[PDB]
Amino acid sequence: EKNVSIVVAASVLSSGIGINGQLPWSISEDLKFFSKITNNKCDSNKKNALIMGRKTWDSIGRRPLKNRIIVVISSSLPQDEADPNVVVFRNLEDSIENLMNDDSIENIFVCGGESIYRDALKDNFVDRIYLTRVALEDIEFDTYFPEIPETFLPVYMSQTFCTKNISYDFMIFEKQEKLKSIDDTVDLLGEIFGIRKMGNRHKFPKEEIYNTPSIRFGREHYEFQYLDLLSRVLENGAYRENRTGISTYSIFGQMMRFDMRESFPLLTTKKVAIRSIFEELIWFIKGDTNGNHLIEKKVYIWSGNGSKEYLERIGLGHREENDLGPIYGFQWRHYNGEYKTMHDDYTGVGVDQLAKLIETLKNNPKDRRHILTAWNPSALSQMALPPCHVLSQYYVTNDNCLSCNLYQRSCDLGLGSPFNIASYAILTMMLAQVCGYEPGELAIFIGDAHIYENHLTQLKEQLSRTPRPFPQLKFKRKVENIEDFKWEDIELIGYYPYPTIKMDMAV
Amino acid sequence: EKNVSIVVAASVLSSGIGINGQLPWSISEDLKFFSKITNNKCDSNKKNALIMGRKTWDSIGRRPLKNRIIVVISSSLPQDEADPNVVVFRNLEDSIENLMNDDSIENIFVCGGESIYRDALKDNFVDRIYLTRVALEDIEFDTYFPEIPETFLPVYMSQTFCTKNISYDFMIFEKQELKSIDDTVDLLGEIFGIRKMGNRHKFPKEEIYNTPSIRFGREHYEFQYLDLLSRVLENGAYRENRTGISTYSIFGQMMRFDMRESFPLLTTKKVAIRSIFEELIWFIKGDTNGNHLIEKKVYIWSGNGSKEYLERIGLGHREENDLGPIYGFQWRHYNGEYKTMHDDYTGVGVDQLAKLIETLKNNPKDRRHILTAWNPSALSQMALPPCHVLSQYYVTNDNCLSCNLYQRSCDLGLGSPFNIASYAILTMMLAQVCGYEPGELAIFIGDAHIYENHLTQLKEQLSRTPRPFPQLKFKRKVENIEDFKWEDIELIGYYPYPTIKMDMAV
Ligand SMILES: NC(=O)C1=CN([C@@H]2O[C@H](COP(=O)(O)OP(=O)(O)OC[C@H]3O[C@@H](n4cnc5c(N)ncnc54)[C@H](OP(=O)(O)O)[C@@H]3O)[C@@H](O)[C@H]2O)C=CC1
Ligand SMILES: NC(=O)C1=CN([C@@H]2O[C@H](COP(=O)(O)OP(=O)(O)OC[C@H]3O[C@@H](n4cnc5c(N)ncnc54)[C@H](OP(=O)(O)O)[C@@H]3O)[C@@H](O)[C@H]2O)C=CC1
Ligand SMILES: Nc1nc2[nH]cc(Cc3ccc(C(=O)Nc4cc(C(=O)O)ccc4CC(=O)O)cc3)c2c(=O)[nH]1
Ligand SMILES: Nc1nc2[nH]cc(Cc3ccc(C(=O)Nc4cc(C(=O)O)ccc4CC(=O)O)cc3)c2c(=O)[nH]1
Ligand SMILES: CN(Cc1cnc2nc(N)nc(N)c2n1)c1ccc(C(=O)N[C@@H](CCC(=O)O)C(=O)O)cc1
Ligand SMILES: CN(Cc1cnc2nc(N)nc(N)c2n1)c1ccc(C(=O)N[C@@H](CCC(=O)O)C(=O)O)cc1
Ligand SMILES: O=c1[nH]c(=O)n([C@H]2C[C@H](O)[C@@H](COP(=O)(O)O)O2)cc1F
Ligand SMILES: O=c1[nH]c(=O)n([C@H]2C[C@H](O)[C@@H](COP(=O)(O)O)O2)cc1F
Repeated sequence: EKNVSIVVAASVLSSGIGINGQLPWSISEDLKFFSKITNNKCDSNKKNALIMGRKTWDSIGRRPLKNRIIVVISSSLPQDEADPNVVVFRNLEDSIENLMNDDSIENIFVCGGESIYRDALKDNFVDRIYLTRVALEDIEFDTYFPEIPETFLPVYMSQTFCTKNISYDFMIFEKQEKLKSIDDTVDLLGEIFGIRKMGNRHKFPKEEIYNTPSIRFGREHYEFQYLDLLSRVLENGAYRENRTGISTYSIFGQMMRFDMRESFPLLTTKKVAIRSIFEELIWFIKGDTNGNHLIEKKVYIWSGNGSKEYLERIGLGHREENDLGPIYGFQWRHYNGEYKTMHDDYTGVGVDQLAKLIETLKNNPKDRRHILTAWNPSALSQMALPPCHVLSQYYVTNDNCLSCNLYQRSCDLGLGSPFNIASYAILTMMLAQVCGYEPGELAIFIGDAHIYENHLTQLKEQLSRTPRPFPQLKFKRKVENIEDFKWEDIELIGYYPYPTIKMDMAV
Repeated sequence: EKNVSIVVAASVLSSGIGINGQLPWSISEDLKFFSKITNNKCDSNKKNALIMGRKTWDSIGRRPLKNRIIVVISSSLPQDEADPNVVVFRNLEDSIENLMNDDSIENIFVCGGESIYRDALKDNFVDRIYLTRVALEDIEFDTYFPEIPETFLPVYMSQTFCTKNISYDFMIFEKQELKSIDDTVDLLGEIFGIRKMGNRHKFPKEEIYNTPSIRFGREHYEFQYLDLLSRVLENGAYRENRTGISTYSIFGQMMRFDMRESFPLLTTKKVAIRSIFEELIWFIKGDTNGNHLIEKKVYIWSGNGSKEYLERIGLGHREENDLGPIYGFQWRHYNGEYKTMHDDYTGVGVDQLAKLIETLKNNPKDRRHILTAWNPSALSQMALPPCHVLSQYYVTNDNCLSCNLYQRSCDLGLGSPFNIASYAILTMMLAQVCGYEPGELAIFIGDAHIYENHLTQLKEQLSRTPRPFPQLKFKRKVENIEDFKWEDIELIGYYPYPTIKMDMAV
């Protein structure tokens, strides 16, 4: 008995693997993965066997692979014994003569197109699947990878990588069949001390609220940094009241990291309105607090906090309909500026923090003070809503990459959080291009991480969806000033999300 | 064959376990731990055997323990067969008749004082040690727990618990004698070099990992700081800064601390707790006069407040130690027109700390309890921009006050141990004035760095296995938060390692 694994690279939705006798793409890093995963062995005096079909054998030029024995399944190829690195069998069952015989073969790999993939799964020969999901779906396929049967469970999902603006990840599927004393001692201490033991205040989420719970040790995909935060809130969130009529389940002190070098952290478990995120971000940068400029561009996310009824409730009945007051983008461009109304001209007033940030980022990159704040206690009472994303710090690595850290005092995990993840990712990328750097990492530190109680059935639905590789975000042109970005200048490549989920905002 | 474990509660330094035929302390949670750890079994038709010496058998009243069979080692006690829950053997060697025979016993526990402990380790009978370190050392002991032999390695260290202002933790010692996922991740790390984010956050090597045998049981929250040191030494990029001393820096790190059952004061190094407090009360009082700290023998702000340093950053018009509007001037007089350190600022600016205290008790579930120090209109007037920039506070449902701090730049050698204790005390002060209890402390860090002249020092600190945190209690209740004094603070059970000298980069 030995191991039999499948190596395959299929598209993310339709699981396409080929077209016209060749691959639908050209990803060199994926081929290197095929090389290292099929050459990985222990016994130096043994080799691995790679089973493939005839049409696949033709697609690789009918030439052997170094240090590996290729097994071709064909009904016509002559069983020539001249080449010891290439052997031909008449059927897939007989080809698996390496389990009970031929001790020179250590591991077995299946990689031979739809015919061999489907027959290897139907006849129950495969123990493990190495899947490379490619984010390409509006192209033509003629051979597909069969749907993974229910007997397999995912145990690993890598981060999203990029090659020629093509997103792809790497997954491992295992076939289900059926320290030791440290966990017991911790459980006993949790019975003695109830809430006195901090571990009992941060309980690990139950399987029923854990997204794809079979992936236990391989939660590398950074969308899990958000999905696992939802699970931790559903498990430990305290039922609390707030200024709105809608209570939340809240915990305090959480973080989540995202990579921006090889992907863009736009959630795939739900179709996120990327256009509204951008139009809000450019709305901040331009220094604008007029809420009508977003409604004029069909962006209604700031309508609730800018109605005549809401403004009179918080004591701002003297303002216009959508006069949100000095908020994000007024502390960015005119910090400590005497705010009047949304119609006045504030050019030159206040401290232009964003400009000083951009100028400092290229003139002194290793400076430890690249900070953009929005918490002005002298102007909180004039704001329609105090800042949620309060403070952000920026950092230039040695390889000329721009990372970003954000502190968020209050995080609506249902609506605001997916917006804040993408918004500050775009902002860092904008700052990276204007300063001549590359995107780095994104860390978001959260204070009051909460779920509104009317989002429970929606967020539980979102947790039932296994994530997909992140898309790519590229800029079409180089701008001279950061205020010059437009929505047409943004290209979103390879975004194949799950259907959108409607959730109401608590005003 | 079955398992043989030792259960013991010894003091933190001298490993004392008894005095005059009784325990040196009275910790009820420790007895429950002994109860649950000796009753833990699988087979319902089997019992666990507790081996003890005669003097220990007398100390527990010579009465049996429920659901367990007690084995007494004595040379005089009669081998009475009347009680089946109490059996007597003449020596510890003969007593181990439960391993290869007598299948009714599942697990074996040794817990019988110094005489049995020392012979159980000398004759090499013990597979595991359950140690309860108690932070009591200036009392009298007469029986000690023998030094743990080198064949045992720690595999678990719990958080610090508190009982009657007594700190104690729980450790597990073991005697040294997925599958395909780790390989696939390594291969991806060879294909993509620094393109894979995992390679930018490499796990620290064993040579720089504090107590590396504790792999799955790093519960003690001092590891939240020691492991941050390890991550910097592994991935820190050599970078220059405004000082002449370069650092190894990483970006985006955090560490949590408990304040309910302990106080996060580092034990791997004797931290100057008095200087931390006098600086914190100096902030609360709204003071920027750097002489008031030197008058109280606190020299931490001397480097950033000298005539030479102030002229260099363009503040030569200030007095010697006039640090300018810094911490405690943005707390009490935010956006206030700063003049000098001698002027009267009563009533000017926005008093954030006062508004914070009033909001914490009048509206605890409010999500806006924020105390900021980053004022871009006054950065040029400051002798040093704020490192601990923003802090947020949170009132739990059980009336506990937690704290979140964002720190833009963190000197892990000097500033970090100060910032951990400083914001812990501040949260406790806010908790008493508002009528709550201390909760949790989370510190989010931007530029977490180590100065290159701290390398041999911090590597020395990583060689020390941590000890349970001390306790911090206030002797009296104050009416206003500014009224705290150093005499009002009682530090209980602080037994740290010797201090480590490190120079500050000006
Ligand atoms: N993305 C990826 O990971 C991979 C993609 N591909 C792509 O898939 C395409 C090729 O795959 P595909 O079209 O399905 O053809 P196959 O690679 O599956 O090969 C099929 C051939 O194998 C022989 N064969 C298959 N089944 C049997 C059987 N039950 N008994 C005897 N002989 C059998 C036959 O050869 P004969 O004519 O001699 O009878 C048959 O024509 C290409 O585009 C290729 O690039 C291929 C491998 C991997
Ligand atoms: N903190 C903790 O976890 C614990 C603390 N303790 C404390 O320790 C103290 C008691 O320990 P200690 O003073 O060392 O006494 P012991 O509990 O170790 O008991 C010793 C007695 O056991 C018998 N005995 C010991 N060794 C042998 C041997 N090799 N052969 C035959 N008989 C033997 C002898 O009794 P005999 O005279 O009959 O021959 C001896 O006097 C108490 O204060 C107790 O409270 C005890 C247990 C746990
Ligand atoms: N309580 C509270 N008050 C707040 N005031 C201001 C904000 C910011 C904000 C306000 C509204 C939204 C919003 O509707 N988003 C949205 C989310 C999803 C989804 O992600 O499922 C899908 C579609 C949309 C709308 C669209 O279609 O564009 C997002 C962000 C805010 C908040 O989030 N919560
Ligand atoms: N670069 C830089 N600039 C900064 N400006 C202001 C600070 C705050 C600060 C300034 C100085 C210290 C300091 O000397 N601490 C200290 C540490 C140990 C030890 O823990 O081994 C032992 C003794 C002491 C002194 C004592 O004896 O009290 C601590 C904190 C700061 C900084 O830390 N770094
Ligand atoms: C059967 N086949 C089609 C093909 C293409 N991409 C895939 N990608 C994946 N993830 N899995 C597969 N089974 C797979 N198969 C192959 C097999 C080997 C090579 C190949 O050229 N292998 C060289 C790769 C050289 C390299 O660039 O380092 C090797 O050393 O094995 C190409 C296509
Ligand atoms: C031998 N001995 C001394 C003693 C005291 N503290 C210790 N503490 C530790 N960590 N380990 C020991 N071996 C230990 N031994 C004992 C043993 C049992 C009880 C005892 O009363 N046990 C009850 C405890 C009841 C409880 O409070 O729940 C039980 O159910 O086991 C007291 C002292
Ligand atoms: O960017 C935002 N992110 C966010 O999470 N919220 C949510 C958090 C919370 O539900 C509400 C803020 O109300 P409060 O100040 O009371 O926490 O808005 C709002 C934003 F504008
Ligand atoms: O409370 C403090 N914590 C801290 O870590 N520093 C260190 C961080 C850094 O080593 C230096 C500030 O230099 P910079 O302004 O370049 O960050 O002070 C200073 C404090 F006052």
